[PDB]
Amino acid sequence: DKKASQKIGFRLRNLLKLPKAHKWCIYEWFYSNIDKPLFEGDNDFCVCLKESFPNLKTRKLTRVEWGKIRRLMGKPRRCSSAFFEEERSALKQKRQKIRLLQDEIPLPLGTKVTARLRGVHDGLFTGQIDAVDTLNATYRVTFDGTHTIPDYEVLSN
Amino acid sequence: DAVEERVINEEYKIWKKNTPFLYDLVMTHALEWPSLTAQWLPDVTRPEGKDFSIHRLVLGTHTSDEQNHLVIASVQLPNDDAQFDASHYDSEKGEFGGFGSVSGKIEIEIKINHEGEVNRARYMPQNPCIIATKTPSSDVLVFDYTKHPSKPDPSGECNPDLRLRGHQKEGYGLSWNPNLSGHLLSASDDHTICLWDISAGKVVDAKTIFTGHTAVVEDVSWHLLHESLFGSVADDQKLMIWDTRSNNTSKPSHSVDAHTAEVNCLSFNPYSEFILATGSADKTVALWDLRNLKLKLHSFESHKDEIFQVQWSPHNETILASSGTDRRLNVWDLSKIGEEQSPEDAEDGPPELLFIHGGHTAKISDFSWNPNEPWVICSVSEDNIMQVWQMAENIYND
Amino acid sequence: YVIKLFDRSVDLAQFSENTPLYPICRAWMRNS
Repeated sequence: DKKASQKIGFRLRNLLKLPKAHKWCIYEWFYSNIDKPLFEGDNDFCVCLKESFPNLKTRKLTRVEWGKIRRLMGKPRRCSSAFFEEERSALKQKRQKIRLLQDEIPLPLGTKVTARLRGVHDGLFTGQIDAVDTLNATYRVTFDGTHTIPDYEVLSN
Repeated sequence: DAVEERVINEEYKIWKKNTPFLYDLVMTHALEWPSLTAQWLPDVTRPEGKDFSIHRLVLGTHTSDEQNHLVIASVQLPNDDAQFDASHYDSEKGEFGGFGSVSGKIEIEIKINHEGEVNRARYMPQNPCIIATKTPSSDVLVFDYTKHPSKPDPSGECNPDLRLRGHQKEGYGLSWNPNLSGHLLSASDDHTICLWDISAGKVVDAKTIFTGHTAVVEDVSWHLLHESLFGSVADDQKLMIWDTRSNNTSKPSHSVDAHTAEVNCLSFNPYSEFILATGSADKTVALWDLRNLKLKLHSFESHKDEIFQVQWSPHNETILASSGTDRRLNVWDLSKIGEEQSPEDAEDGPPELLFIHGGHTAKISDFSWNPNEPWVICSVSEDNIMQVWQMAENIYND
Repeated sequence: YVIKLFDRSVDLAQFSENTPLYPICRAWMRNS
């Protein structure tokens, strides 16, 4: 009963104590406030689905059907290092686009936050926005010391 | 550390966003401990009237301050009648990351107690119940997993079915002879290759030890069509070809300087008698013809760090994959080597680079092609992730 | 059954010993 719950925790603690595994958890689920819109909406595939397959209302199809769709959309680029670089600086422009937008995009963040901190410490820790700074698009975060953090590494609440 | 991890994070989230153009199938699972080894068992269960088939994977653990295990896990893979949402990587609503087989969760079926980390684990072709394992104590261990309990003894005690001796140091190279039952090769840090004929107490001394290398012997593989032939690669930057019929086991039949740095892995083509590949710490994959090893047929250069594993596709003579510490798994099409490509395309790599898997967040220790589901690959990485994935059919067709 | 593990908490009572770690990591990473 509680023996089982405890054994589940032993398994969880063994993954999380490993720092590479620990950072994978950040990569998989941790999206800051400004990045959530950039990733949680429709992707280009879902956009193209909606626009060039307007009578397709289901989203549960077979590999073959999915294949017929992707062959209509043409061959993708190989995920080169150049490709990720072009995608990375597109992400930098999408961020500023969201930024100067300050109408269901996130509001600018005494807001309690979860922030990425590195070096000695290396988790996501809670704290307060001590100071906002639209200059370098950063926040001062005081942790439950004070650090200047990019906005794409700060999550509200 | 911040600059490297910001690039990795964004490039990983970018990859997820793009995963619907690139995969017929992507499944992300988190192991308790990272695995250094991964291999598809050859059996598949195809239940009557289901949209999934059942596959089995040989994995192991890598942990220093807990007990280790040889692991047999189960995977449910979709077939052609399976309907799933391929339109986006799900990470919130399911039990694996990505899209594909609803039922496609990895399940631990058997954990067997092991002496330290599982450096490598391979099943015997002539009897897939028999897995050989490479230990840090330098022994090679043999298990029939059907004769061990599903739950391992918590005392942690390792009781191999056979214990193969001959090495004085640990290693990673392991290869069963696909045309002679029970003939196993092993490559070790002790500079030696060890041979056993386990169709021979529970301890077995090596039948034969080959001593040509002068540094860590990284990898060894049997030739897949010639029962006497096998290859080896070592930290002496050499590829060596050995004939078990020869009376001299201190000198190979052939010995070429293969790369400009350590050579980590090799693999023979399952369709050609003459073709093989090596991967190197020099970030290269080299192609070789046995009829003249005096220089590479071809060098595949797109990797950005040490390559630690290469495997031919079991379904396609001209398809080859390689894996490295650059966190990438590359798939090559040999038939595309001289091809013309657009200047648009050339920025992403040579025409023989078929596909780049950017799904892994750390170094990839090992991967296996599925022998029953063409183009499906299982790959494991040092951050505990095990990914089961399949490149978009769109990519390897026209 | 809620535990604290490295500045984040997770109720492991909704899971079982057979649950794979992927969905448990998610609950560990999610917030309020």
